[PDB]
Amino acid sequence: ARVAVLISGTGSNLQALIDSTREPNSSAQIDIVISNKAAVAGLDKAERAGIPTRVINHKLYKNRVEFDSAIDLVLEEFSIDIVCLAGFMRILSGPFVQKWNGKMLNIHPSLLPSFKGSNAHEQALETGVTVTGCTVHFVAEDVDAGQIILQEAVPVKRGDTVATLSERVKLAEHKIFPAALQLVASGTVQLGENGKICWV
Ligand SMILES: Nc1nc(=O)c2c(CCc3ccc(C(=O)N[C@@H](/C=C/C(=O)O)C(=O)O)cc3)c[nH]c2[nH]1
Ligand SMILES: NCC(=O)N[C@@H]1O[C@H](COP(=O)([O-])[O-])[C@@H](O)[C@H]1O
Repeated sequence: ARVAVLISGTGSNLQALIDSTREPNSSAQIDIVISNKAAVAGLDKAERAGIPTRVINHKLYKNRVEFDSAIDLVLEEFSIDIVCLAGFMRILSGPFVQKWNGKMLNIHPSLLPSFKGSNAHEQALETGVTVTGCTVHFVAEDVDAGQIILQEAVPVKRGDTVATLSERVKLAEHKIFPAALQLVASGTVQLGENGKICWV
């Protein structure tokens, strides 16, 4: 399966994805990395790995749909089958999400449906849960509401901050996101026509 990874920031999840695709038994290959921002740390990881990079600055396009089309064009250029959102902070338009429905994955630093949004760790600490985690899910039009593929629970220790908690959760992210990508790219896991998750 041909995979595109969309980034906006650091990209440690990108690196974990890259490493798992170098495995001989991997069903996925990362053929292109796309960042909506220029000169972010993810582009260098992709260039160090030997993966083509393209920058599509959304602050240089008419609106959402137009900018999504510029991404879609690059995905078609590299014949992409699967899209991975690795810290990609742009809400994707209706038609884009619908075209790549059941073919686009995202990592979220909480045990969904708990703590949807931009600051899951902050929410988790404010609420006072002792167990949080991370979720890999198919991207639906509604934010963080797509079908769940994999989840891993991560303990919250007393005195935790966003710095320490995210550090611990990211260790789980680096596990389940490559694992989920493999499940999808191998055809083991797919989006069911009923809407739900289908195994084989
Ligand atoms: N349809 C759809 N569903 C999704 O789940 C999804 C995702 C997954 C995670 C996500 C969800 C919302 C925002 C988000 O709202 N970001 C806002 C602010 C970011 C910033 O200021 O940097 C934004 O829309 O720009 C950023 C990231 C990315 N794009 C998506 N598209
Ligand atoms: N879009 C939802 C969201 O909050 N994404 C979060 O951004 C980080 C990117 O890490 P990385 O840049 O080191 O891969 C990840 O930890 C992920 O949970």
